[PDB]
Amino acid sequence: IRMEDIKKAFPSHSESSIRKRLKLCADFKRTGMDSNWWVLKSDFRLPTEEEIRAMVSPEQCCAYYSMIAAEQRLK
DNA sequence: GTGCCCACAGGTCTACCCTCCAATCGCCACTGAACACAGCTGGGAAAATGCATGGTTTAAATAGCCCCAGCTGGAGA
Repeated sequence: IRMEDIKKAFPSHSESSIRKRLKLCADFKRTGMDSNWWVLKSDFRLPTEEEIRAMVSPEQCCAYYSMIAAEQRLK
């Protein structure tokens, strides 16, 4: 993957925060091939679709959106 | 060898838990009040005792009256 795809999706995320999830599972290849890409580690098993669905629920996303909208209105 | 990133450590702030203090309620102990029972006093009722005007016998000074009772004369056998 590329880092600025994630920086386009989450632009409020700073340094450490946005790349602490790239710290694990990914490694910054910059030499020869795959240069300036974050390749997936060969020992890392990418989680299946049901595990990724079990990570975050849509209702948690709605609760987070309610929190940040109320944060804006109060601010 | 200078900008810039990630990781680890430290500090601060928030949350939860435990401890202490205060307040309230309940129970027990003591005090006060009320009710009930007993005793003493006072009043009323009943019973018992102390009554009073009649009588009484003792004459006698009288006198009318009245039953009876002798009793003696008269009559009959």
